[PDB]
Amino acid sequence: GCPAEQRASPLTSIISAVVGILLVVVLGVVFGILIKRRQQKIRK
Amino acid sequence: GCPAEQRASPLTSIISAVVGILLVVVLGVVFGILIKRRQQKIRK
Repeated sequence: GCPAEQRASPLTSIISAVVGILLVVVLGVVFGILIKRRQQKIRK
Repeated sequence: GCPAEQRASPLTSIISAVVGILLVVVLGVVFGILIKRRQQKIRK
């Protein structure tokens, strides 16, 4: 219930967004191929 | 034999830069803490 809690430029918002998304994709993909490449674990 | 034949805006360059760096940091950090947290490899 406390919106507009940012004191930085309007760009800082976009930056934080990309980072979060990227990071997720980074591991998601990196692990997706890496893991799917080894396949040395009980597959669900 | 003529790669990098893109004439996209000057911003496209910055985007590609951040991505590369971020990705590296993502795994580097994510693995740094995760691995350093488990420490289940090559025991001294």
